[PDB]
Amino acid sequence: MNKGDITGYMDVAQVVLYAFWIFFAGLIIYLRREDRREGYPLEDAISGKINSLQGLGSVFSIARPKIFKLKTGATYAAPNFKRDAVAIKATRTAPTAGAPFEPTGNPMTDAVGPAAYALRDELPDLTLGGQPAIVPLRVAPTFSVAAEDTDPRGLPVVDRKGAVAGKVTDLWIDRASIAIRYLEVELAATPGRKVLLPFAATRINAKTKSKTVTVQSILARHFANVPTIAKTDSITRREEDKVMAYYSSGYLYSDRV
Amino acid sequence: SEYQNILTGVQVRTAPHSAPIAKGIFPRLGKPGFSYWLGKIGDAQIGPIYLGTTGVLSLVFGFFAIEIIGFNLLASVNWSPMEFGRQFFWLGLEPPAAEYGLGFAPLAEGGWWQIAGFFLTTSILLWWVRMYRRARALKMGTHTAWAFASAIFLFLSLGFIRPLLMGNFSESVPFGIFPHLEWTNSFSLNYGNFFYNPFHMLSIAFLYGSALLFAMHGATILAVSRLGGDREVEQITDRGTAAERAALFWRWTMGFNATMESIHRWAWWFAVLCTFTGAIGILLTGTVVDNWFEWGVKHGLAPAP
Amino acid sequence: ALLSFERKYRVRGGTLIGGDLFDFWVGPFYVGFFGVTTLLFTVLGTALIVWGAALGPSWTFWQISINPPDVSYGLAMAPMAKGGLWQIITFSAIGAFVSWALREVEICRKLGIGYHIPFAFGFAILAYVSLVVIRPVMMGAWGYGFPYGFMTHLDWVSNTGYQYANFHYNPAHMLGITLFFTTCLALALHGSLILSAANPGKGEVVKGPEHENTYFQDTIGYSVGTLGIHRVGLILALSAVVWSIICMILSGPIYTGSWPDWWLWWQKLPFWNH
Amino acid sequence: MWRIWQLFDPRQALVGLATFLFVLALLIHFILLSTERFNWLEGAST
Amino acid sequence: MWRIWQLFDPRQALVGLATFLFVLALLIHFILLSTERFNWLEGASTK
Amino acid sequence: MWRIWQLFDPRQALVGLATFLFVLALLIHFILLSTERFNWLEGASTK
Amino acid sequence: MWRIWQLFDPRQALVGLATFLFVLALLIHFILLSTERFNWLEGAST
Amino acid sequence: MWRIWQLFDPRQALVGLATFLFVLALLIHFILLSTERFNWLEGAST
Amino acid sequence: MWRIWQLFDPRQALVGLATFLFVLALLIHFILLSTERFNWLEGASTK
Amino acid sequence: WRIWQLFDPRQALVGLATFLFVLALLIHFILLSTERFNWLEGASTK
Amino acid sequence: ITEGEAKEFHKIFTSSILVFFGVAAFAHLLVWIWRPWVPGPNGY
Amino acid sequence: ITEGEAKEFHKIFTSSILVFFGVAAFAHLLVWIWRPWVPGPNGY
Amino acid sequence: ITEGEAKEFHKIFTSSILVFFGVAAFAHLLVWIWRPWVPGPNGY
Amino acid sequence: TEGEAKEFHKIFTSSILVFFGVAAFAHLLVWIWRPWVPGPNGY
Amino acid sequence: ITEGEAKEFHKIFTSSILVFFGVAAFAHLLVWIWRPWVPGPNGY
Ligand SMILES: CCCCCCCCCCCCCC(=O)OC[C@H](COP(=O)(O)OCC(O)COP(=O)(O)OC[C@@H](COC(=O)CCCCCCCCCCCCC)OC(=O)CCCCCCCCCCCCC)OC(=O)CCCCCCCCCCCCC
Ligand code: 07D
Ligand code: 07D
Ligand code: 07D
Ligand SMILES: CC[C@H]1c2cc3[nH]c4c(c3C)C(=O)[C@H](C(=O)OC)c4c3nc(cc4[nH]c(cc(n2)[C@@H]1C)c(C(C)=O)c4C)[C@@H](C)[C@@H]3CCC(=O)OC/C=C(\C)CCC[C@H](C)CCC[C@H](C)CCCC(C)C
Ligand SMILES: CC[C@H]1c2cc3[nH]c4c(c3C)C(=O)[C@H](C(=O)OC)c4c3nc(cc4[nH]c(cc(n2)[C@@H]1C)c(C(C)=O)c4C)[C@@H](C)[C@@H]3CCC(=O)OC/C=C(\C)CCC[C@H](C)CCC[C@H](C)CCCC(C)C
Ligand SMILES: COC1=C(OC)C(=O)C(C/C=C(\C)CC/C=C(\C)CC/C=C(\C)CC/C=C(\C)CC/C=C(\C)CC/C=C(\C)CC/C=C(\C)CC/C=C(\C)CC/C=C(\C)CCC=C(C)C)=C(C)C1=O
Ligand SMILES: COC1=C(OC)C(=O)C(C/C=C(\C)CC/C=C(\C)CC/C=C(\C)CC/C=C(\C)CC/C=C(\C)CC/C=C(\C)CC/C=C(\C)CC/C=C(\C)CC/C=C(\C)CCC=C(C)C)=C(C)C1=O
Ligand SMILES: CCCCCCCC/C=C/CCCCCCCC(=O)O[C@H](COC(=O)CCCCCCCCCCCCCCC)COP(=O)(O)OC[C@@H](O)CO
Ligand SMILES: COC(C)(C)C/C=C/C(C)=C/C=C/C(C)=C/C=C/C(C)=C/C=C\C=C(C)\C=C\C=C(C)\C=C\C=C(C)\C=C\CC(C)(C)OC
Ligand SMILES: [Cl-]
Ligand SMILES: [Fe+3]
Repeated sequence: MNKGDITGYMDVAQVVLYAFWIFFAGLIIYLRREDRREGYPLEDAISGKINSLQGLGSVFSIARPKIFKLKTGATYAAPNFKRDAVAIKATRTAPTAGAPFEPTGNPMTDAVGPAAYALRDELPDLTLGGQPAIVPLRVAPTFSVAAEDTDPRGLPVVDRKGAVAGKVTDLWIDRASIAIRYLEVELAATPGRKVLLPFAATRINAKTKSKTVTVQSILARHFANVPTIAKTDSITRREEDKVMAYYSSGYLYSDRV
Repeated sequence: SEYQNILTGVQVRTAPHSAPIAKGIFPRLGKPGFSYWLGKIGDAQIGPIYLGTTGVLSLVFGFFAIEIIGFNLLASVNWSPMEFGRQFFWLGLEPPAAEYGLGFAPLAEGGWWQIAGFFLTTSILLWWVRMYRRARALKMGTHTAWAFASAIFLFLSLGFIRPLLMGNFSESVPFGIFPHLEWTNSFSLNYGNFFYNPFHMLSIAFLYGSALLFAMHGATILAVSRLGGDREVEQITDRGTAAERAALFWRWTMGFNATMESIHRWAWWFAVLCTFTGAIGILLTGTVVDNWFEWGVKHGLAPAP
Repeated sequence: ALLSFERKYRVRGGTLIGGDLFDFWVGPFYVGFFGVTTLLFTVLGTALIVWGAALGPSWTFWQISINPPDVSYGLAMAPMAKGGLWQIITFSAIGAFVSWALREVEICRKLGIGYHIPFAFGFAILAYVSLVVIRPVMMGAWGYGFPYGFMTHLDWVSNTGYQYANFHYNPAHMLGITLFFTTCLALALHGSLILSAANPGKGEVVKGPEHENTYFQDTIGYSVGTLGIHRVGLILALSAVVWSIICMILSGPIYTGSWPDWWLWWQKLPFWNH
Repeated sequence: MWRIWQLFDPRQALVGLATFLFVLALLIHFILLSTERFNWLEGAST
Repeated sequence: MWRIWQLFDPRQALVGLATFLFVLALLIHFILLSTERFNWLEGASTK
Repeated sequence: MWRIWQLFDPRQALVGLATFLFVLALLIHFILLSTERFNWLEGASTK
Repeated sequence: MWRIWQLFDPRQALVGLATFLFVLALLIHFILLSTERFNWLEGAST
Repeated sequence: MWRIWQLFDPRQALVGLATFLFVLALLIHFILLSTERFNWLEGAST
Repeated sequence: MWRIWQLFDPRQALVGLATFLFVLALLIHFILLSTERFNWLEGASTK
Repeated sequence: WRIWQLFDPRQALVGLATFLFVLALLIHFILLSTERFNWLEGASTK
Repeated sequence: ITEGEAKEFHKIFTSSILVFFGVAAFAHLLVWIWRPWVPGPNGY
Repeated sequence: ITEGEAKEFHKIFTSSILVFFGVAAFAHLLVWIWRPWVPGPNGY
Repeated sequence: ITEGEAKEFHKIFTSSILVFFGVAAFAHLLVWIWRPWVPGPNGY
Repeated sequence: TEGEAKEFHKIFTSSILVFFGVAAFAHLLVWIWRPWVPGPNGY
Repeated sequence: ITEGEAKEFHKIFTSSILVFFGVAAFAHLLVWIWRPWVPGPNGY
């Protein structure tokens, strides 16, 4: 029956469906442009020169830089076209572009693989009030652990093999998100040395009365090499990245190093 | 086992606070509370809520609609509380029959449904203005209101816009638990199996894709949560190793990746397109395609019967 | 080619099996041993699907359909032309999906991230395995599996639902639906909030966690926060799948009647069974 | 028995009691409206 | 038995007990209203 | 066996035990109401 | 020829090979059970 | 065999047993109620 | 043979074994109840 | 003698026990599906 | 709660529960007189 | 919990179970007199 | 787990499994006497 | 260590030989009951 | 894996594959005698 027809065979529902397919293809192009605001252009794996297999859609592939305005009055561009140095403290196992790298030295201190981090700003994340967000409870007297929970302070810090790394001496809290981000651990060896421990790299074990912070990521010997921070009461985004990357590398490297 | 970051073991407390907005006619209502179990999943603060003129309007219109429905349901069991509970899921308020067109039917013959539907519609559209204006008050983008507009477009298509195209309310949706399910069943059968409606197929693909994306994205951010990945807007404005490793996991897995910002555009568009393509599939049904299986046979979805 | 930050992460190690032999990349893709076995099962199963299309009556993509054996075969292996093809494709698909999950584990190991993604994908695999293995085994015939075809799997859904009079009345199916709708709602809200904070509008500075929490406190009186929403969004999607699996293990293996008639227990409760 | 007001806050007590009594009263009037004998608005005969 | 008030707070006990006994009583009256014999408001005969 | 109270908190134990025994009792009365023979409110004949 | 076992690790090879040979053997026995002539358990006449 | 209580926590043993044994007992009573011969409440003839 | 308890934890071994054996026992009793010959609750004749 | 120099003896036991149980369970269920070898139904060799 | 405070509450509780049971027992008696709820062999 | 306190609770608990089981046994006896629940060979 | 602990566990385990198999063996014997589970050529 | 693995081999080689022995006896009994290779006429 | 270990392995492996193929070849011969698997023009 003639109701929907546009031609002998063509009809409105079919036309509306192809109009959707045209829209959806255009949307995928838009979405893929947004996906390319970090990391692009692509580079040759060996030389690091800007190269990749590209069609004529290359001309629409990467968007003009959008500018984010930060409440400090600084800005961030995306794409910024900044890229990592071509040289790293590792070498390929075979000369082909697809080959993996082997670390030249200690990968955890050389910051390669899961020990690698981004060169974030040497600035702390800020509260809406402009104060640094992540600070020890020593400096945030209005914060407290909820009365229902175990306070980590004074607990021993223990690795997966049962060696004591130290004791918890402070909590670093995020004033903006209202959460514990790090524990500040005084080391058992070189007593008086303090290191940050990412709180999500821990759990509290309380099956036995002398409850303890267990750390699966790294062994007790690795705590002495945890990256240091420049200030005693604030931490930059770069220092956060450096510390968190170090512990994330433990699952691959801690039985090597 | 390492910490999987599914529940917050130790959670902190502080004085409740919130971002400033300009003074209105109504302050933020309620004393902020805290609950321990919400603090395990997420933030503990059962904070104050903003009212405002648009909030008053939406709740008043919506309350009247809910009362008109609820009173009609209880009247349909002759006010018995026992039969109300016994029959609750089966109770419904029905639209008018087709002979009334789009004019006001008698109250008992779907006039109450028309009033309830109008008041519910108005309340929802006022809630859209609320979702919009709360973003502008916070100097935030209006993305949430425009996502909500797609859900509303399906709701309006079901309840009013297709009736307007059909010239009567008889195939509009009844207010009732099993009744609106029965409407969904009968609508598919009357128009020749909704599986053959390609816009229902699209709507399903985006419904499945939404659960796919949230499973992928939720698992991704938790996988990088020991690297600070849950701090997404900070990662958007200063790319950390968490955003780098999230990108590389997907690139190495499937050959391509998003950014920390653009994955939220993929999320936004998939959920929007579920209801948008849904609404189009409803508006084409009976207006230009009377039997979707027969349309499918014409366009090669099935062999000729 | 590589992303501007990729090279420093492309280190050796993290493989579950096979050692160094497979530990390399083909363009953007990581290989590994489970990459190879992914390709093995993928090519086999795909070519067998195309073979089934060549055997069947049409090349119209929508109409192509590889069907399980007749229920009369029970759980025996059928002849290739009589449903055995569907059986080989099914177990090749299992091999492919399991290989894909284990390959993701190797990528997680290399990047030092948690295993949440392959774990979450394991619920997709379990849902597929429930429909093509567990349910038909408990029902005693491979012929209860869904056919591999663009429209014919939707026909199987239709036939299977109406076998129980009206599938909307399955209580686990109602809960599965609720969680799927809630997942799409939560995804719409989550995508919108991050974009509204990152894109406040021209002449406005990027907003942070306090604004993000304040928007949902102002609108709906609660905020789950930036970590909680990813926990919730994951749990919602996985729970929707779990209840979908339950709704199908109920329908046929356990409960065989009309789902509308199941609800009559409610009307018979003694405090209102007048 | 007056010591119950040392045990419980009168403000909470009266709000709870007023809510309870209203909902109970409304329930009973709805029950009666559903009967044949006691629906005063329909007024069936005895 | 007075030592049970060393085990339990009287404030909590009374609120819990009041809630329990009301719900129990409401359940029993609704059960009786579902019977032919004991629905006093409808008053079927004892044939 | 008084050493049970050195294993288990009597307060928690009594709350759990009372909750269990109520739910069990309530189940058994509802089971009997479902039978012909033991539904005392309907009172079928022992033919 | 033994240099192959320095190029391919015997731990990896024998696990992969045993897994491969089992799956292949299992496939072939199930194919034979699919047939009339070679289903030894049902044992139809020739 | 008392060493088993150094191996397993007695408090978990009792809570585990009580849970297991109740669920098992309740299962068996419901199984018997599903039979003509042993459903004592219906009391069919032998 | 006792060196197996150096290789495997006594605690997990007994728990895993008891779990395995109970599931296997339930499986066999339910299989027998599916048969006519061995369903002792139904008790069909050996015709 | 030497295969344990190539493979972890714990992994050998855990894998082999799981493999042998699943294989045994499969074969018993295969036999139950036959007429000739289902011992619990005990069809005649007609 | 002190020992004496417990003993004092127990006094008021004991009278209250006995009054509650006393009213309930009278209500059950009146209902039994109206229609008893234990059926004979012939039913009701 | 100290031994004397555990023994004090056990004394009252022991008394309570005896009352509870005593009342329940009396209830079951009356129900058995009304309608017994173990059927004979012909059933009920 | 020490050598002595392992050997002591092995002693208790060996006795327990032997008892468990002994009870099960008697259970199978009683079931076999009632209804054997190996059919003859003509079936059961 | 190799001697520690060598005494594992002693336990292995003995434990498989009883396992295969019990299985071989089970297969022999099943064959005596009902053989599982059909003749030309079938079973 | 040292050169003496690789030569040790190659000897054991080469014997093992020949034993595996030898058993398989005898199994195939037994099956062929029982029921051959190449049909004639008129089938089986
Ligand atoms: C053997 C088994 C094979 C199973 C089937 C597999 C299908 C997919 C093919 C997978 C293999 C592709 C390999 C490849 O392209 O490598 C390029 C790379 C050299 O490249 P390069 O130098 O590094 O430069 C590349 C770069 O410039 C390209 O730009 P960019 O980096 O921004 O993006 C990367 C691409 C990569 O894409 C892929 O690899 C495939 C993506 C997945 C396609 C899946 C299609 C089917 C699903 C439905 C589609 C739906 C489309 C709409 O990223 C993309 O293109 C991503 C596009 C994403 C669009 C998402 C849309 C979602 C919508 C969902 C549906 C909603 C419905 C309502 O190669 C080399 O280095 C040399 C060595 C390898 C040569 C490869 C030769 C060809 C292999 C073909 C394999 C056999 C295929 C049958
Ligand atoms: C339209 C202007 C211009 C034009 C010359 C051009 C033409 C073609 N492109 Mg393209 N494209 C252009 C621009 C551009 N392009 C892409 C991408 C991709 C990827 C994945 C996206 C996909 O799902 O596409 C969806 C469709 C979209 C985006 C529209 C262009 C493609 C069409 C109409 C071809 C569709 C027909 C097929 C038989 C299927 C092709 C294969 C797959 C999708 C796997 C995929 C392989 C692809 C295929 C092709 C083909 C076969 C052609 C032919 C026939 O000429 N294009 C995106 C990407 O990530 O690239 C790595 C992306 O960013 C981007 C940009 C900006
Ligand atoms: C026999 C049944 C038959 C069968 C063939 C089949 C089967 C399946 N289908 Mg379908 N369906 C059938 C019929 C049919 N199907 C749909 C729709 C869909 C979409 C909904 C998207 C959405 O988000 O909805 C949900 C969103 C809505 C409805 C819009 C947002 C809601 C709003 C604004 C309301 C706000 C609420 C308040 C303020 C509260 C007020 C209070 C009170 C009133 C008391 C979704 C993708 C989808 C999924 C599947 C699957 C997975 C299957 C499987 C596996 O079989 N189906 C709707 C539509 O869009 O159709 C194009 C629609 O109308 C319609 C019909 C009539
Ligand atoms: C007449 C039909 C009748 C009607 C009344 C009705 C209606 C509705 N229902 Mg329904 N339904 C009916 C029958 C019926 N219903 C379901 C199911 C559902 C679920 C589906 C999602 C899910 O399960 O995802 C389970 C997810 C799986 C199975 C995951 C599969 C994917 C995997 C492993 C990965 C695959 C990957 C590749 C192959 C790679 C390819 C290559 C490249 C991309 C390069 C969901 C909750 C649901 C929704 C609704 C709605 C919204 C409606 C509306 C609006 O009316 N229904 C199915 C299920 O539970 O399955 C476990 C099931 O089988 C079944 C039946 C037979
Ligand atoms: C993109 C598609 C998905 C989507 C998106 C979506 N939904 C949304 C949004 C978005 C982006 C919102 O912004 C909005 C929201 O607020 O989310 C938190 C909303 C929303 N989605 C909703 C529901 C919903 N969404 C659904 C689905 C979907 N939503 C899709 C999957 C579904 C279903 C069936 O799948 C439902 C049911 C709501 C929770 C919410 C919109 C709320 C709204 O409009 O409320 C209007 C007001 C009322 C109903 C009245 C309430 C009255 C009270 C009882 C008053 C009591 C107090 C008062 C003071 C008394 C006064 C008495 C006097 C007058 C006498
Ligand atoms: C469990 C929660 C949700 C979920 C999660 C999820 N899915 C995932 C992941 C996660 C977390 C991944 O990491 C993984 C991924 O890589 O995502 C990009 C994946 C994935 N989810 C996918 C799809 C998908 N997920 C779905 C659903 C869901 N996925 C759930 C809603 C659906 C539905 C409902 O329809 C689909 C189609 C893929 C994009 C991807 C897995 C890719 C993969 O396994 O690749 C290797 C295999 C191949 C390339 C092809 C193998 C081909 C086979 C040999 C034959 C298959 C034939 C088939 C049986 C029949 C087809 C006919 C149809 C018409 C029925
Ligand atoms: C924090 O925010 C996050 C981001 O980041 C910042 C993200 O990005 C994402 C990710 C999300 C998005 C980017 C959004 C878009 C995604 C979706 C909408 C989801 C749906 C996805 C798709 C539609 C894409 C589907 C594509 C898939 C599954 C990939 C298909 C590809 C293959 C099967 C090939 C795999 C390759 C392998 C195994 C190895 C390499 C091989 C080849 C390149 C080709 C074949 C091989 C050869 C040519 C040679 C080698 C072959 C061998 C050795 C074998 C030979 C033998 C044979 C038999 C073949 C998320 C979640 C996120 O939260
Ligand atoms: C960057 O990070 C971000 C955050 O932080 C900064 C965030 O915070 C959020 C925001 C997200 C959340 C706060 C939580 C999201 C969680 C979910 C979607 C899953 C669970 C569901 C909800 C929390 C409900 C969502 C809806 C809400 C809160 C209502 C919004 C509307 C109003 C307040 C006004 C109108 C509606 C009202 C008054 C009530 C609506 C009804 C319900 C909520 C359901 C009530 C239940 C029933 C009717 C019963 C149904 C069931 C029945 C009958 C049978 C079973 C019985 C039961 C009792 C269930 C996001 C997205 C985010 O990106
Ligand atoms: C001219 C004379 C010859 C001399 C030159 C010869 C040599 C050069 C040839 C190169 C072409 C082949 C490589 C193709 C990949 C090259 C890279 C690529 O993506 O190209 C696009 C086509 O991709 C692709 O089709 C990739 C396709 C991959 C998947 C193919 C599957 C085929 C099999 C299943 C089919 C049925 C499925 C079922 C259908 C229902 C086209 O560009 P386009 O700008 O958009 O790129 C996006 C980018 O530019 C954005 O930055
Ligand atoms: C007071 O105490 C309480 C709250 C307990 C009272 C009781 C309340 C209860 C129990 C309420 C129960 C409500 C239920 C069970 C509701 C179920 C609702 C469902 C499932 C609804 C599902 C879908 C409905 C849809 C999509 C309907 C849409 C209708 C629309 C959009 C209609 C619009 C109509 C218009 C605009 C009419 C225009 C015509 C005019 C009025 C202009 O001229 C006639
Ligand atoms: Cl956890
Ligand atoms: Fe996010």
